[PDB]
Amino acid sequence: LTATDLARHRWLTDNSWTRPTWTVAELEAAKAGRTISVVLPALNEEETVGGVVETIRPLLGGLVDELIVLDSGSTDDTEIRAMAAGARVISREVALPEVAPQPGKGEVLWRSLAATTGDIIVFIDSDLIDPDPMFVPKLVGPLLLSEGVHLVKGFYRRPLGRVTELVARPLLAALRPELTCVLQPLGGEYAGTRELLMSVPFAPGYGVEIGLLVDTYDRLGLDAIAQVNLGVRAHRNRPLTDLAAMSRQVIATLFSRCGVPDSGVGSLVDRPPMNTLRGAALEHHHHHH
Amino acid sequence: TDLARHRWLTDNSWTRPTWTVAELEAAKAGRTISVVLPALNEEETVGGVVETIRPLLGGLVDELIVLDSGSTDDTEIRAMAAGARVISREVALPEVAPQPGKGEVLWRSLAATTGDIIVFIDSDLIDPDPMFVPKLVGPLLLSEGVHLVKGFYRRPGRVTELVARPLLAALRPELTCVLQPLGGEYAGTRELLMSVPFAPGYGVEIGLLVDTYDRLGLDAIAQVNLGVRAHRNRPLTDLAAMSRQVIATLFSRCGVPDSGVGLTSEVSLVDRPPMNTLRGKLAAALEH
Ligand SMILES: O=c1ccn([C@@H]2O[C@H](COP(=O)(O)OP(=O)(O)O)[C@@H](O)[C@H]2O)c(=O)[nH]1
Ligand SMILES: O=c1ccn([C@@H]2O[C@H](COP(=O)(O)OP(=O)(O)O)[C@@H](O)[C@H]2O)c(=O)[nH]1
Ligand SMILES: [Cl-]
Ligand SMILES: [Cl-]
Ligand SMILES: [Mg+2]
Ligand SMILES: [Mg+2]
Ligand SMILES: [Mg+2]
Ligand SMILES: [Mg+2]
Ligand SMILES: [Mg+2]
Ligand SMILES: [Mg+2]
Repeated sequence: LTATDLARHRWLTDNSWTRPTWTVAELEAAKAGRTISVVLPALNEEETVGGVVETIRPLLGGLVDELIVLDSGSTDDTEIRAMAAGARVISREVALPEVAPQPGKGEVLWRSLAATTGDIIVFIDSDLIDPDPMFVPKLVGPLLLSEGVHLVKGFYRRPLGRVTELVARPLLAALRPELTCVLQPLGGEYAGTRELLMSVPFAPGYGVEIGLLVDTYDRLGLDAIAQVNLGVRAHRNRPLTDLAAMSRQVIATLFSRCGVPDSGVGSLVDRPPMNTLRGAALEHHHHHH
Repeated sequence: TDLARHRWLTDNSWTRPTWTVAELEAAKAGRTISVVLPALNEEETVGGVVETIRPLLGGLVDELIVLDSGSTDDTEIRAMAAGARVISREVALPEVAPQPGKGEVLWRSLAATTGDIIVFIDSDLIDPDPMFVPKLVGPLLLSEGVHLVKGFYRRPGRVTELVARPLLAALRPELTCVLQPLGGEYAGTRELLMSVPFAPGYGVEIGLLVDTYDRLGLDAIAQVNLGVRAHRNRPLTDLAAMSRQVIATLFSRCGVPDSGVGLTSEVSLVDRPPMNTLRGKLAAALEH
C-alpha cells in the first residue's frame, strides 16, 4: 500500500458517495440562506437542451434559485427550446459585456460566474441524452452538508472514456497522484462554491474541468473535493479527431497548472479569476507556519 | 513548422519503398545487419515471424536472434525450428540481474549482437511480411546521415493518437511528424544504439526516439511504410498501463518530476545505462 492508496481509501470514506440519497426537502432546509445557481453551457444542442432543463425545472423556487442556459453562440434552435422548457437564456456577450468572447466551453463557464448570483454554482452539460432529476440534489449535497467541501464531481456508473483513462488519469498519476482518486475528473456535471470558483483562473475549451480540479487541489487539497454517483450511463462514441483535440488541451491545461512548459503547438488564453472583474476571497492552505 | 514537417516527409519518409533485396545487399559495403526479435510467451507467432526473415540469413541479414524474455511456453523451440538462434536475457548480459519488460530485452540484445545495424521486430505479429527487414534498413544503407528508421503501417492506435502524439506536440513538437512513434518495428545504427540509455518496459520506443532526436537530430530519423495492417484491439487496462509508462519515459527525458505512482500498474523511471559503458571493448571494436 502506497501513500496514494492510503489517502484514496480514506478520501473515499469521507468524500465519496455511491448512494447520494439526500432528499430535496432536507437539502432545502440546509441552505441556511445560501442560494443555488444551475448553469447549462450550450452550443447547438437543440435536440437535448430542453430535456435537461425539464429535469431541473421542478427544483426552481425551492432548492434551485436560478436555472440559466449560457448560450455559446448557437445557430440552431437551442435558445428558444431552452426558453420554452423554462430556463433563463443568457448570451456570452450579455453575461460579461466588458470582455470580448473567445471560443470554447471554459469561456462559457467562466462568464456564467458573472451572470449568476448563487453561493453555490452547479454545471450540467446540455448535450445529455438521459438527464435525471436528482442530478442537482446529488451534486449540492456535500456542499450544503459537509464541512470544508468546495468542489463536487458527479460520476456515472457504467453498465455491467478513452481520454479519461489514457490521458487524464495517467497524467494525474505522474503529476498529482492523490487526484487519481477522482473517478471522472473530466466530467461535465459538477458544482462548486462561489468563493472557490471566483478565485481561480479558468482554462479554455476542453481544459476547464481538469484546470478547476488541479487548481482546487493545489489550494485546498483532497479535503475540499468530493464526488457523487449520478447513476448508470453508457459511454457515448466520439470521433477520434475530437478525442485527440480534447487530449491535447487537457495536456496543455494540466501542464500549465503543474509547472510544465507547453509548446503551444496544436491560441486561447486562460481567463483570470472572475474576482478581478466582479468579485472575501478563498483562503488557501498555509504552506508556512 | 508545418514546413519543417513537410520538408522531413519528402526526404525522410517512404510510403512506397522501391528497394529490392539485391540492391540493399550491394549497398552494405562491409556493414553487417543483426535482426533481434524480443519474445515473451509467443509460441503461436514467433515461428511465423522468423520464417519471413530466415531466407535473408547469409545474405542481407548476418544474424537472426530471438531474445527470449523468460518464456514458459514453446517459444524457444518454435523459434529454433524456424531458423533463429535463441538467446536468453541471462546469456545476453550475464553479470547484470534482469528486470521485467521489453526495454530490458532490446537493451541486452546489444551485448549479444555484432551488427553495425540492429533491426527490432516484434514476435507477436500475426501477418509478418518478408520485406519488413529490407524496408527498415533501406534508409540506413542508401541515405546519408540516417540512424533510426521507424516502420509504420498504413491504416485501412488510441495510445499513439491520444497520448504519444499530443505529448510530443507539447514537449518535442518537431517529432509529431513521426506517424507511429510507439511502433515496435524499427532499425538503428550500432553507433546510436550503443550510446544511449534504454527506457524500461513500454517506454523503450519513445525513449529511443526522443534521445535520437536530441542527440542526432530530426534528419537522423526516418520512417518507412511496411504495409497495410489493422489495429489489434487491446484491452483498455493494457492501454492504460502502456500510456502510463510512455508518460513516465517522456517525463524522464524532459526532466519533469514523475511520481512513479502506477495506476490502480508497473511503472519505472529507471533507465538502463548506455551499453558502451558495460561493454566498452565490444563497442570500441564496432566503431568506424
Ligand atoms: O464552445 C463550446 C463547446 C461546448 N459547449 C457545451 O459544453 C458541453 C460539453 O461540450 P462537448 O465537450 O461535448 O463539445 P464537443 O466535443 O461535442 O464539441 C455541451 O453541453 C456543449 O453544448 C459550449 O457551450 N461551448
Ligand atoms: O517483458 C516483455 C514484454 C514484451 N516482450 C515482447 O515484446 C513485443 C511487444 O510486446 P507487447 O507490447 O505486445 O506486450 P504485451 O502488451 O502483449 O504484454 C512482443 O513480441 C513481446 O513478446 C518481451 O520480450 N518482454
Ligand atoms: Cl473521457
Ligand atoms: Cl497505439
Ligand atoms: Mg454539442
Ligand atoms: Mg446568437
Ligand atoms: Mg459532450
Ligand atoms: Mg482545509
Ligand atoms: Mg505477447
Ligand atoms: Mg503486441
